[PDB]
Amino acid sequence: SAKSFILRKKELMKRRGRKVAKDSKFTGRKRRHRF
Amino acid sequence: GWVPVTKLGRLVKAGKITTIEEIFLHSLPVKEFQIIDTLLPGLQDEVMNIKPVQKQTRAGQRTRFKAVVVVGDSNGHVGLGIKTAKEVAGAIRAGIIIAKLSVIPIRRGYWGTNLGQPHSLATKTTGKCGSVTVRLIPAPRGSGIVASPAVKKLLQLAGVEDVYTQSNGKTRTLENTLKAAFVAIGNTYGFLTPNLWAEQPLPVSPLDIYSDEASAQ
Amino acid sequence: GRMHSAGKGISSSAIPYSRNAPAWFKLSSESVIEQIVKYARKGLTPSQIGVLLRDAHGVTQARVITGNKIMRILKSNGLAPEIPEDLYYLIKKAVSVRKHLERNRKDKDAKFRLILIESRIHRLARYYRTVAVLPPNWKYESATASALVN
Amino acid sequence: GKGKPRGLNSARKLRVHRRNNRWAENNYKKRLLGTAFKSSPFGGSSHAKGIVLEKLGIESKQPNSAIRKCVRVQLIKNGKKVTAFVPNDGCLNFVDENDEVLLAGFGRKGKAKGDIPGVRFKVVKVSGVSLLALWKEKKEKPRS
Amino acid sequence: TRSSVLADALNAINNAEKTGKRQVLIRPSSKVIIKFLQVMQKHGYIGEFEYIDDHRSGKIVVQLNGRLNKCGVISPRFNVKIGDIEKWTANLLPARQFGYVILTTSAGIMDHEEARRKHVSGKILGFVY
Amino acid sequence: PRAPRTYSKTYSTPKRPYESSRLDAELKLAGEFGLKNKKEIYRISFQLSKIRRAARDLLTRDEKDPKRLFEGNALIRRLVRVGVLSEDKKKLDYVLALKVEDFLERRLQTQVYKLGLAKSVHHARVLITQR
RNA sequence: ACCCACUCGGCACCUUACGAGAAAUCAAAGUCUUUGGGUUCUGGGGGGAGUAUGGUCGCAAGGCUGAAACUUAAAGGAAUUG
RNA sequence: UCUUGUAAUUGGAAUGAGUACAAUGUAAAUACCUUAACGAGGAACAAUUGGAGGGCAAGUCUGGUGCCAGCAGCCGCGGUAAUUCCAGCUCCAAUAGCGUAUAUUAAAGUUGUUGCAGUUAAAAAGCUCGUAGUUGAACUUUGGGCCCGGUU
Repeated sequence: SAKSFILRKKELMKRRGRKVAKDSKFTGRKRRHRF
Repeated sequence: GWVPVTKLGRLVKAGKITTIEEIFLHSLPVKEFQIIDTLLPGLQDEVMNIKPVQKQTRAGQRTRFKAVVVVGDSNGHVGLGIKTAKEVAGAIRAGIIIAKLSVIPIRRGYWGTNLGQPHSLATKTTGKCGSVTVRLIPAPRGSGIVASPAVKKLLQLAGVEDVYTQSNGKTRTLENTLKAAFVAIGNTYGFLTPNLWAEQPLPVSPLDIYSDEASAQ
Repeated sequence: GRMHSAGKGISSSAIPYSRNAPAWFKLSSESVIEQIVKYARKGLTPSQIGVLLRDAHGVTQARVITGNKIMRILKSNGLAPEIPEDLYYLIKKAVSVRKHLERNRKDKDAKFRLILIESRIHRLARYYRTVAVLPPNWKYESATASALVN
Repeated sequence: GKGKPRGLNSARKLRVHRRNNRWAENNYKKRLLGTAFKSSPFGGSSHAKGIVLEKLGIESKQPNSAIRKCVRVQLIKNGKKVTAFVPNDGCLNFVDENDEVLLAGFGRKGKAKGDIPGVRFKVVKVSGVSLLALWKEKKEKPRS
Repeated sequence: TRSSVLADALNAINNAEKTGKRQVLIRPSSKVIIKFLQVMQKHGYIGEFEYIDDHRSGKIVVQLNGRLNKCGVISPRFNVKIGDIEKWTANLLPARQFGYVILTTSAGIMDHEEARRKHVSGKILGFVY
Repeated sequence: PRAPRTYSKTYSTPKRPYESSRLDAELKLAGEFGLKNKKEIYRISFQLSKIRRAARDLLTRDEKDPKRLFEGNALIRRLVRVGVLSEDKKKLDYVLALKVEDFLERRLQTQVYKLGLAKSVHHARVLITQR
């Protein structure tokens, strides 16, 4: 539920008036692979 | 195409007043925004916050937009503008209007000896708004402003050069810190020093002597 | 406020701004002294001599007319008592309330007031033996206090 | 006011009151009771070494799962048994039984990090070589 | 009780200046209160003060004039070494120029600038600015 | 048991490492002077902070103090002899007003470029390194 | 006995913010980032836990003093809106 | 008409990493300093370590694998509590260094002397007496005049 959590908290800074990077197909993935 | 609508508007329309120190000297109440635009140019603006707030009714959910903006030209004159309106352009516009209505002058000074074009604040000063205390401490030459980027932007728009900025409380709320900084810089203008101990002439409020072309039509 | 209660009352006496000879007195400077000695030989305490002088003979206060305080005058002629006046009255009060307690053993308020009165007696006796008015130890106890008071 | 004694000759009460209150810390009580040298899985050590006792098929969920497994290991110096999250997938074929792995913490100064409940160690090394080099096909695991 | 009469005097002055009164009554009076107010009056922070003399301990009536931000006591009277005097200022003054912290030395009761000029030190007493 | 050889590091990394204004100013300086990394900027900032701390606690000292006079005159003489501080600014509030690129101007690389002979800053660095 | 005026010491009450506070609200919860009148007691995220053990008081019931191992990213309060 | 960039375009310059006559060096050697001769055209003499919703600087990238009683029908689309299941591209930071673990310090006013808090968020002994300890009203030579000489 990482993608759902990031999308849910992703909308709050729009309500609170802060800039948010626009979403695409890189959100809920391991950006940097582990060891 | 602004027309004079009040006594101060008729005062500034003929150009018989040339400084804002007369307004800030005898505690002149400011009524409109056009006086400071027609009297001082170069008032640069920068939006600080735009947020969607809500009001819940019986049937609908009316969403307002709240605009928080700052105003200051380049030197010692800071205004804060808070507004809730219906559209983003209207909220920004009315926030700039109330920002011009809330302009306060600032007395800067020297951290050390009295040489070379004052840079910093004269006194240790504080301000508070809702469990956020913003403190301002004079700093030496070349120290710069060490503060949060919102407070740093506000103080750079102020025209002050070196400020040490300690803060306390839950500082993550942007509005509380901004209002604390605003009341702090108002406090450091309002502070009384021995340099203000010389006997001023105490003028006779020249609105009395200029009332015969500043009255009603 | 008070030392052993919750009160905060301020009722007292206000000595006037004068230290010399009220104009209506014009009587003497040693007749008042011999009245003090006569009253003390009758069997009175310094405060009672003071109240009798101020209510009967027009002596505003003996500190200004005689030049000395009443207990100093009684010390000069050898009329000083064994134990001082306020300690004597505290001891007499303690003896009376202790007799009332031993007659009525279930009175807890009288027990509490005994504890308060003995605490006051101990603090006063410590003050008196600090400046060496009492004998240097004097060891106040409950029973012999009866034989100490009368 | 302000509760505390303030007189000039009153340093002793300040000292003793501060010592008792400092005994109501969390770090001070953990340090002066010697808690890590007697009770911690490590001996107050930064890393440790252990013998792989078991590996369990711990997935995040059921068959549509995330392959994030952990092994159960027994220490060399203490003898206590702990569990450790191995690195990224593909390293499970490297870690067999009885491999003499070297372990570190997980990142919360002595507490579990991540969505794995109750795992605070990671297998830094296996058989005395690495996991980063062994996963990147740079060095290979020595036999026995 | 009145452990410090100077503290009560400074509190009375501070509250009366905050409220906006012209006169403030101070009771009881003392040598150190008179000297503290004399340092204030010499520096011009307060106006003119006059000592009502009843036989007990006196009262003081202070004519204020505004121009006083805060006066305060420091309790207990810490011993102040001379090389640490400036440190004290940095803890209780807005700037380094205006405002004075007041010391009692064996050369008298004086502000910190006079203590630095005379090369003396002593016990901290309070501050005014 | 040989007597120890004292060493000391001559740079200090910034407390907040990811902020855009400082990063772009550092890249501005590195581009205009031709620097290998950020450690030169850190080194200049470190020694300038040392100079500024010395100037500050001399200016806190009372005037006509012999230590203040001696150390202040030595500091001003040294920073004029280096060539960073100008000839007409021999005061202490003026040495508090120094900046990083004022120090970075007086390098041999920048001075060999500005005196002709190099036609670039990177050509100046390459020309210096090659003896 | 009552009425009017003043004063001392009480139990309280209505409004307000020069002030304070997260807010409800407070003549104290004020005189505090402009931080110091004097002095006792207490707290330091939540569970484990008022638990184990020791000491001590009590005829008993129980009282007083009182942990750690482990575990968790919450827990809590004040108001608005339905 | 003077200033920058791009490129399967092109030209000559320069130097040390190294290979080393020699000489310095050294108790004797190794190395540093100096130097006869050789030593650069890119897969040469090729820099790595971390990371990219926000923290925090940097993606409205690409491909493959696995599931769906969801549409289509063998082309495929969409979803996938696959906490991305696996790789690549692009970008950012530091740079001969960079990452991780543990401890400690700062941010920390979460130890508070400076400098915390205790109605309701943790926390005022049920109440009073009371020993040590901590603290404790005001007052005792102030004022005036004389000279001389020190520092700006």
